Amino acid sequence: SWEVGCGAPVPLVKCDENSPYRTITGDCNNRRSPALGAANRALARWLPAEYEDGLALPFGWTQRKTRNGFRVPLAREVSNKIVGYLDEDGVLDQNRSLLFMQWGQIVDHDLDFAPETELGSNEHSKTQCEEYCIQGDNCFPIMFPKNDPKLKTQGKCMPFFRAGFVCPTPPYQSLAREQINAVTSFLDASLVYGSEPSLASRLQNLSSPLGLMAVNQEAWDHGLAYLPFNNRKPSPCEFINTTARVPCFLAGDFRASEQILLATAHTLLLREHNRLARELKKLNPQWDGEKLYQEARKILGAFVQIITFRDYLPIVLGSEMQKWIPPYQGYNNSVDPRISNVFTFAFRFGHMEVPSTVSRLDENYQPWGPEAELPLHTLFFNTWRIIKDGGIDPLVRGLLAKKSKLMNQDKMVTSELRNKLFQPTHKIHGFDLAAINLQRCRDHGMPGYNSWRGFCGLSQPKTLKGLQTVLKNKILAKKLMDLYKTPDNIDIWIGGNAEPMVERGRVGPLLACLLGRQFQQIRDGDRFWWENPGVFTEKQRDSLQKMSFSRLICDNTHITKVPLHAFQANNYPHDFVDCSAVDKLDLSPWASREN
Ligand code: HEM
Ligand SMILES: *[C@@H]1O[C@H](CO)[C@@H](O[C@@H]2O[C@H](CO)[C@@H](O[C@H]3O[C@H](CO)[C@@H](O)[C@H](O)[C@@H]3O)[C@H](O)[C@H]2NC(C)=O)[C@H](O)[C@H]1NC(C)=O
Ligand SMILES: *[C@@H]1O[C@H](CO)[C@@H](O[C@@H]2O[C@H](CO)[C@@H](O[C@H]3O[C@H](CO)[C@@H](O)[C@H](O)[C@@H]3O)[C@H](O)[C@H]2NC(C)=O)[C@H](O)[C@H]1NC(C)=O
Ligand SMILES: *[C@@H]1O[C@H](CO)[C@@H](O[C@@H]2O[C@H](CO)[C@@H](O)[C@H](O)[C@H]2NC(C)=O)[C@H](O)[C@H]1NC(C)=O
Ligand SMILES: *[C@@H]1O[C@H](CO)[C@@H](O[C@@H]2O[C@H](CO)[C@@H](O)[C@H](O)[C@H]2NC(C)=O)[C@H](O)[C@H]1NC(C)=O
Ligand SMILES: [Ca+2]
Repeated sequence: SWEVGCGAPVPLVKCDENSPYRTITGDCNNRRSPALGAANRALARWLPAEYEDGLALPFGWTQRKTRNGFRVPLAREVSNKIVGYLDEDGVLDQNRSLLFMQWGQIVDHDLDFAPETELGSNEHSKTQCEEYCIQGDNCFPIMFPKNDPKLKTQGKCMPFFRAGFVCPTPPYQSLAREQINAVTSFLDASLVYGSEPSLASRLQNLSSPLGLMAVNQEAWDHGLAYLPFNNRKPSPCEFINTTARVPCFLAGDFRASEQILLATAHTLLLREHNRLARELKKLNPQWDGEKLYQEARKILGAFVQIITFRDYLPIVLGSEMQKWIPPYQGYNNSVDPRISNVFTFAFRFGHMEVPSTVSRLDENYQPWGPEAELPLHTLFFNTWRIIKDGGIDPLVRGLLAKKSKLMNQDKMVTSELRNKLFQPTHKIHGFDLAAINLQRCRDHGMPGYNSWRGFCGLSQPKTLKGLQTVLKNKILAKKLMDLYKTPDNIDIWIGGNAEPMVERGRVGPLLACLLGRQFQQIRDGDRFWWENPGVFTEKQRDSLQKMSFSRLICDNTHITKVPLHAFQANNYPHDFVDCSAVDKLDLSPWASREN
């Protein structure tokens, strides 16, 4: 017995079989088991879920049931006590560009999404939850602690709605609650093309057979493209400045306009597609609307994979890279490519990497104008700033010249995300990403810190002093222990991120294991991995290794000076070489001789 069946509410179709192109939904990747890795199926479970009532109610819900004989602390008090700080000076990561943070978020959005539950295209629950903090059904309010300033000016709580879950929607039972992943598990650039057939089509330029992706028709950027605007009303990017009224952008992933430096990357990517498609059409003039589309689309997914495995992972895992992700050896059809529920929390380490301001630089990399640097919190759902204040360039240069925040145990998440986050549904810039992350662990039913330590074959501290040694911090260890009473109860997000960093890495032992594990699996489990023999020819592969994030900027914006290594901290102008000195992608191996 297994319950095996539940293959209900999800998009299904026919396996094109032998087709050299991925499906949009990720179906048909694994032949013997066609729905592994597909958008709209449950997050995988590496360990059984731990819910309050065994089946679905999160810990903290019933105000009188303990977890291990103890009351779990309030998300927001774990925030106020451990995650907060006030001094931004000293905080910058001395050897990582602001693009280090930015790439983690693009990869993240390619791999996982647990959407909120709706049940109201009008309903008093999307307002009985915000107005009265009444816990009930999918309303699971983040209550304020006594002494939280936010009591004085905001209300009794921050509203929060539980995540969606497989099988039906309505009030549900039987099995443990399993959250949905609305995105494909494969590094396949789903964030650019969509994970659904319908959204995928809307995105395309289908008025002409050049296989181009739709581009905004209302605004231009020095004759270079922007993403289309969204039909969607109401529109939070609009609500952010009623005078400007500039809507959010339409991309293959819905979160694209969360912040300005993420809308920027989306737009460098769309631009890469269209570029690829024109170039390809020149070489092979008989190719197709569809054929141009898929071929450019296959080059792009190779891109996201190569920069990810070659440039970004080696510097997150550090010395632990070799031990979790060994060198590639071929597609293994038994490896399970599905993104695990815990990964979507482990991958939240990047939160502690976001700094507090965003800069715009002019052509010599000098402060563009008088209001160059801005508080991150005015940039949530802000598109009016790209469109009406210089477009993309001034904002890509800041990504190469400025630095990510460094995780630090006494400074974890800047207040910009911690006190001032705009959620695209509600009205204020007053949410807290840290508390939300914690409340979210609980909703998704996560095993505690020791469970995962156990999982990764690392010691499990049971006492103050043990916790002190693992964390190599006396004080942090003391706060955690005062809020939680036992390490067994420490939520994985805050435990994972509290560990000191492995050598040359930017996460700890627990985090290197869960990430390292996930990445090995999605590479080993992907029939379309770029080095998978028979997916690109040997000469195409040789061409694809020369790609770099720098080139991408050269070919797609008017920046003429860039770093060679783009994730490392780089000083202008010593570290900046001219575009000409940067290897170009040689598209000639994609030539198709008819006779
Ligand atoms: C604003 C937000 C960011 C930048 C200023 C930001 C950044 C990151 C980075 C750098 C990540 C990894 C390197 C990363 C991972 C994931 N985040 Fe994201 N994030 C901002 C805002 C949010 C919000 C709001 C959420 C949702 C919180 C919730 O639980 O409802 C959020 C989530 C995630 C996430 C989980 C995705 C999923 O599977 O649902 C990451 C892996 N971020 N962020
Ligand atoms: C800032 O971080 C840089 C990130 O890698 C680092 O430079 C890199 O140092 C590592 C070893 O710590 C080396 O790893 C490389 O080894 C050779 C390149 O010579 C390659 O064959 C490997 O695949 C791998 O890339 C490199 O020597 C170097 N890598 C790069 C990309 O240049 C700097 O040392 C850091 N700066 C400081 C002072 O901390
Ligand atoms: C709402 O969005 C508006 C932009 O679409 C923005 O107003 C704009 O911003 C500044 C003023 O702060 C102006 O920039 C400069 O414009 C002219 C040059 O042509 C100068 O002479 C001015 O002195 C000024 O420095 C924009 O022109 C201005 N535009 C309009 C129509 O008001 C608002 O700032 C946004 N408000 C919020 C709350 O974010
Ligand atoms: C779809 O593609 C066509 C072909 O590129 C676009 O039409 C061109 O767009 C630009 C900007 O308006 C102009 O040079 C011409 O108006 C068009 N040129 C040709 C060859 O006709 C069209 O804008 C694209 N549509 C969308 C929605 O992005
Ligand atoms: C592909 O990976 C699978 C999945 O882990 C491997 O299957 C294992 O086979 C080994 C022998 O090498 C056994 O020790 C394990 O108990 C098996 N585990 C599972 C989960 O099946 C397998 O090693 C790999 N196959 C190839 C040819 O690389
Ligand atoms: Ca994907």
